[PDB]
Amino acid sequence: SPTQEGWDLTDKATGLLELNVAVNMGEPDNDFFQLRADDLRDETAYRRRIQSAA
Amino acid sequence: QRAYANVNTSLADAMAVNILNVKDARTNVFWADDAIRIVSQPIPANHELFAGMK
Repeated sequence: SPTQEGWDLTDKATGLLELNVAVNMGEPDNDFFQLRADDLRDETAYRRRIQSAA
Repeated sequence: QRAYANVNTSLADAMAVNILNVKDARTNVFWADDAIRIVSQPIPANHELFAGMK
């Protein structure tokens, strides 16, 4: 806020100004992964890939 | 190893091999019941990886 000192302030009134900033999100950070129906008879590699990806 | 012998002698660089099927003929088949075995395995398409198919 500005400030002026004195008694008589005719026509010296100030305006209102408020600035702002912009925020945004970028691209997703993916992890693709593909398996056939063979590789889900054990599931341990699948689980470990999930945890390591996180 | 000689305990596992199943023939009285060995091949000797000259022995003629005689074919036994000399005429087209449908085959009668015999066996002992513990010879032919049918191994089976699951296709785990019930996994959560295969979502979108029933």
